[PDB]
Amino acid sequence: GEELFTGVVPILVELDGDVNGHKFSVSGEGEGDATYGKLTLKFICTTGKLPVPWPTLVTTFVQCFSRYPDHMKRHDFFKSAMPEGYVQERTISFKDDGNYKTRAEVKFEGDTLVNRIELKGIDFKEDGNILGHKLEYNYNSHNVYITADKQKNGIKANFKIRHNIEDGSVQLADHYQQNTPIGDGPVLLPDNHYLSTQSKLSKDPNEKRDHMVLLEFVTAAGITHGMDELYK
Repeated sequence: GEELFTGVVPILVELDGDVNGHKFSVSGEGEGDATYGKLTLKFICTTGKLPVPWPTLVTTFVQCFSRYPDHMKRHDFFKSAMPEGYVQERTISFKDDGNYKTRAEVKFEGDTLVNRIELKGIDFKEDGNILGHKLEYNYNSHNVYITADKQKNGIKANFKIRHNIEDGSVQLADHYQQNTPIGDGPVLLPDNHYLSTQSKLSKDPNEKRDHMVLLEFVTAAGITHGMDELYK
């Protein structure tokens, strides 16, 4: 399970979306190195111009690449579900605007880790920050808290992403997330903890299609009192 992530793993991301009548598709490719919690991914809109801002799709576009420190090995649900994979479902509610409903399956196809996503967008304002592309092209860091879900054999998370807006304000995107294994093999159900994420957005100067370059680092954290005792 975890042994599938000891080296660099090629990643493929595929999303099909429909946001207020606008149908679109995105393909992403890169690689993950879970030993450093490092993701390098480049996304291309294969249907033309993206109808929503790129930053709003960052969370939707593979937490199995998070760095789980050795003392937290027993809490890494995402890798324990591999190679069969897990389903990741989200609702993302944008304050004073519409919402996304996403469903993804993340699993290995051979050596490639594949994230296949369906996105539906509803009730957006045609003049709002999303459909109006009024978000800044950047991304803040966040701590995502993970909890187990015994009765559904998986985990859940909820967190509020802060998106910077052109006019100086901040647009909150409230995420509710649920992950469940695809396989029937047992998986690690974690103790409460969090994932510390940082993301940098950039552009490829040679890319003519609408696109996003993403560099991301994720580390699991929060289980500390045991280690701290060693240094008293």
